[PDB]
Amino acid sequence: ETVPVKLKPGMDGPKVKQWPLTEEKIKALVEICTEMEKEGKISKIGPENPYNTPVFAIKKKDSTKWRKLVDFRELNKRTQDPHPAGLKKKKSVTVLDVGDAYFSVPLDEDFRKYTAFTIPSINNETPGIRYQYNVLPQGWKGSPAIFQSSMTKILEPFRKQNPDIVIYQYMDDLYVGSDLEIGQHRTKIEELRQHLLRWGGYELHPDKWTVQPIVLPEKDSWTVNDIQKLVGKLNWASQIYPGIKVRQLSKLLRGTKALTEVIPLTEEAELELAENREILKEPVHGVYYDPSKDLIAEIQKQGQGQWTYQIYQEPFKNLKTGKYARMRGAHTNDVKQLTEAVQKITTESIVIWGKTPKFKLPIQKETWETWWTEYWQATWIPEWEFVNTPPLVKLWYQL
Amino acid sequence: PISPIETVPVKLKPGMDGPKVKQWPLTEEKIKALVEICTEMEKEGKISKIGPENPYNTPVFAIKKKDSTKWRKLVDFRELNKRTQDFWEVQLGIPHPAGLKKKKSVTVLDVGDAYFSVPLDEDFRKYTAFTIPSTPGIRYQYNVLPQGWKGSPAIFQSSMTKILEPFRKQNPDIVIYQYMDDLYVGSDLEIGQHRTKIEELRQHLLRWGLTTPDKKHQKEPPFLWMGYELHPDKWTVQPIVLPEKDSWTVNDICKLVGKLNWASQIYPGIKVRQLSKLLRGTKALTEVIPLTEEAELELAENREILKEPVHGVYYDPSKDLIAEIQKQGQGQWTYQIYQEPFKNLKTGKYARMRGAHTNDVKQLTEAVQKITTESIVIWGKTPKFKLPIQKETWETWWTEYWQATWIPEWEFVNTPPLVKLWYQLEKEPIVGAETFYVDGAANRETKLGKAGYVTNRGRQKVVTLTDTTNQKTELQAIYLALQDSGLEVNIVTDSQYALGIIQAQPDQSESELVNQIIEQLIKKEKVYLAWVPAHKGIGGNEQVDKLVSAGIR
DNA sequence: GGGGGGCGCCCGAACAGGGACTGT
DNA sequence: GTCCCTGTTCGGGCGCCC
Ligand SMILES: Nc1nc(=O)n([C@H]2CS[C@@H](COP(=O)(O)OP(=O)(O)OP(=O)(O)O)O2)cc1F
Ligand SMILES: [Mg+2]
Repeated sequence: ETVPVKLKPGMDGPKVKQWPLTEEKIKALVEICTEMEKEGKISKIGPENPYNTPVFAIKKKDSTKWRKLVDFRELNKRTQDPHPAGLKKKKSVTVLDVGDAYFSVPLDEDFRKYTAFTIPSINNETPGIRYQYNVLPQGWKGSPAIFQSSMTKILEPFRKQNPDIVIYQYMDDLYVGSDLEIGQHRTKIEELRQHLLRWGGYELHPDKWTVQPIVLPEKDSWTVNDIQKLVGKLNWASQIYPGIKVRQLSKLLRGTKALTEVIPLTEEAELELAENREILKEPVHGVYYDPSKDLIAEIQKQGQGQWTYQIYQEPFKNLKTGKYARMRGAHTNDVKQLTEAVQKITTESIVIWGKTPKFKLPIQKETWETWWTEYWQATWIPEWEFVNTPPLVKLWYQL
Repeated sequence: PISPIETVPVKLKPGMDGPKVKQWPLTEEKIKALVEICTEMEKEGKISKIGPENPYNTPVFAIKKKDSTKWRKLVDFRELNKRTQDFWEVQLGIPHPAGLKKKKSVTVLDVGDAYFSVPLDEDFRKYTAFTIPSTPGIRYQYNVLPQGWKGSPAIFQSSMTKILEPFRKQNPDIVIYQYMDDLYVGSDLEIGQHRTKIEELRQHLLRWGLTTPDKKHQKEPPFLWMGYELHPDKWTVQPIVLPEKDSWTVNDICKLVGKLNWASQIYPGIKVRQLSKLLRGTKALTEVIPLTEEAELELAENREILKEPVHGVYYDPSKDLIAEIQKQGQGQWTYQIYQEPFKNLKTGKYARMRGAHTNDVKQLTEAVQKITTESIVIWGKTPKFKLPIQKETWETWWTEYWQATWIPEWEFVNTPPLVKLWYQLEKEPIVGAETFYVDGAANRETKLGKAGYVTNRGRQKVVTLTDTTNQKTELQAIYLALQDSGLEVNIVTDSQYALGIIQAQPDQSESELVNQIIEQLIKKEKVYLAWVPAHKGIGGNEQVDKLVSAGIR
């Protein structure tokens, strides 16, 4: 017997167009779907069902296994609606994909129509083939909820026996944290997997996640341009740290001078720059995580495989500010790096606050949509929007 | 006959009801066209006589077909369409001959009276009431799908897909391009065995009530299909006849751009920038527009292009997909996709202007993006690129654009005009270049403004402006400093606005003023553009703020 | 002459969202 | 707050197909 589920009041189902898929991805999707159809998990539907949700497929890691992924973001936003603080403090955390579990539960009949999706054909040889879910679909926020009761019964034994192991669930995902040596840990996880095989993304280390402080140049000679760049950067930071002062440094820029004129630092300005250096290394004050608000993630391309990001719910109230380094090579692919960055950040967010951020991506909309699923490896998908970042803010966070 | 396929359940939008609309009057020729059709359909159970228990009605008409010998019964269901539920359309695109692979044997079949072979939901039939005017007039309803109803295409396309599924699973290696009721059927059998599989498909369709008249059963090349002629090793588009007026309205312009667009899929070098500019502002279709000298000339070039003979080839998957792009000027690009040189699969153009201000490297990146997505639709994979841009050019652009940008695997092609960056901001301030502090102020009420600079060598200039804006004066000031500066100049601005535009290295703009600025940036040897926070007492931003502020703010 | 769905192309009308501005 | 500027979406023409 199914749990009755309804959309948020005054909200209709998703009507998102399927995007074009590669031949590889389509062959995989058709293979997976005909099998799911054999098992009753999905049913063919017609076009009288007005709803649609995009679908694609990822080939995880090195394998020859595709995993179907349904972009359920729209539906999740329209479905009716504590977190382990210790999970971020374990030396190892593994991420298990417990998606298959959901297929064991039937899905409320009157909700099924909202889980419609369509498989495209190469060169439009045929009209799209539409399907519908009969079990709990992976990717849906309703799935982990409804399966919660049953999920607790599964782990309960394993938890009792391993009270120093923290097990956390988010959507299709199981986070398992330990302070075990990396050997007993992997043996523990394989234990827990044996424990799950019975009842029908590695490896994280939240203990070495890094905060990226704002920092000020160090120099022997300062030019007018240097000081100007400094004063503007401190002006901005003083919105994040009210303690920042600019008066003495700005005094040196009195008059109207050549950008490359060297300007000797007075004693005052010398000190007020030292103070500022320390005011920058403090907790930002009055930053309370509010679960009822979305996490905003903001990313800047710093170049040379360097990407910076900040997570806040309100401007200048950063919950975390971080960096993401990558290969300074020839075969650099910005879009790939950027989607690896959003995945790292989403991951940190799930692990820290149990929530997904909304991303402000420093990429063209069209560029992003053309390529991001070639590099995706997560079972979830964060919200995002696109933004031509002021090249000013790029300079503020640089290292 | 009528398919024993199950109906698709439809319904009106909530709280709504069927159409009540007077039959408007018809030609005699059309009334007899209709009557002949309706007496036949009625005989076949495809329509039913109704009585006064049916309040509804919706006007019917007819048009000659491409056969010019047969009529097509149509129904202006625009009102019922409004009150009918939404469908999800299953037709995701248009198949393209360039995506076909060489097949040993080919057949093309058209289903006869397609829609009228598919049952309509019983519960819904009453809203399809119409009336043939004529002896008095007769009132019918539809038992099958009607032409002019918005649910009919998707329901047909979905039904056709159910019907072919079993034949497809049984015959995985017969390829069947299914567009409406049109079937391209290809195989690698000898023509003997092929013809036998065709018969099995035809029987299969006939068991589900879909006939395939020998009249529309093409057995020999060249096949007519989707607007093409498919020869065994090459394909062609059926002749494109351009209009030839001497006056041109918005409507026959729109008509000419369209035929040109259509043409560009296999005719290289088609251009329509100058022609589509005409369409700007113009309030109605009937409105006449005079061909600009440039549009005039463009239309000529296209006309010469269309005169040549051309063709495409089919896809060989054991080989690579290559896309070659060519710069065409005006934000216009052309591409040819191929596998073996000088044998195009297809061609295309890209001209979309997006952005107030842009440059050629951006536009090239948009072209690559569109082409990639189109290759994925047609061939299901990305092509390898040949682009007229040096690896060093792209590299520079990429390591200095603050955005993530990327092009798939490509290789450079010396065929001009090469794409380039037309100037480059310095990353460090310039020694021995004069320093300009620029600024602008505008009064929001009077719309009066001042723009101006102050330099470290003691020069100052203020220009007064009318009917202007803050952003505009900030841009005016930068322009002014470019005008009165040497080949090398340092400019300090407090405008994020202005800094964001120039820093992205535009070479084209909608803006007259930005274009003038760009002209200057190209003439310079070195420019370095720095930013400072406004109204923070930072000289000599301070100095120039006082100048342009006076009498404005 | 009057209808439908698909994709394409162009355009301009609504919006959304962020920066700059006012102030006896 | 307001005004300016830019970007998105979406609806409306035309092209092509059935
Ligand atoms: N202009 C059209 N409007 C349509 O709704 N259609 C639809 C309704 S009939 C279907 C198939 O087109 P077609 O020309 O084969 O019409 P059929 O009813 O199958 O006529 P034939 O017996 O094949 O001559 O597509 C076609 C058009 F050309
Ligand atoms: Mg037909």
